[PDB]
Amino acid sequence: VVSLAKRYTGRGMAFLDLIQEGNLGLIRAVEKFDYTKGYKFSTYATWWIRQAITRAMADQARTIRIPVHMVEVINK
DNA sequence: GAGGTTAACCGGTGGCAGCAGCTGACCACAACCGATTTTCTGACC
Repeated sequence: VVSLAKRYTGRGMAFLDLIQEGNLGLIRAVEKFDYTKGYKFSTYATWWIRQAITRAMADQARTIRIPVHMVEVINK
């Protein structure tokens, strides 16, 4: 999750917030994982980690909070 | 060589403002009348 989180430098927060959001995503994925998938755990959890990091970046991006749909159209 | 993955796109919810129709509060006014009260006039003769 450190190697996954390293691709989000310079976007609002420092690295540590991304690291801890990746830990949160790891907790959510390891709750939401099944052993009869026959899937690699990291390849499973990458979507969850990236989702958590991106939504926390959306939440804590700016001084004034902006809703995620306007964040999306700002990105667009 | 599609397997697995991936940003974005594409259904599918609950929140909210409108909003037109429905009260009743509340005023506009409008006369309108009602005691009061002067006070002038009006016959008694």
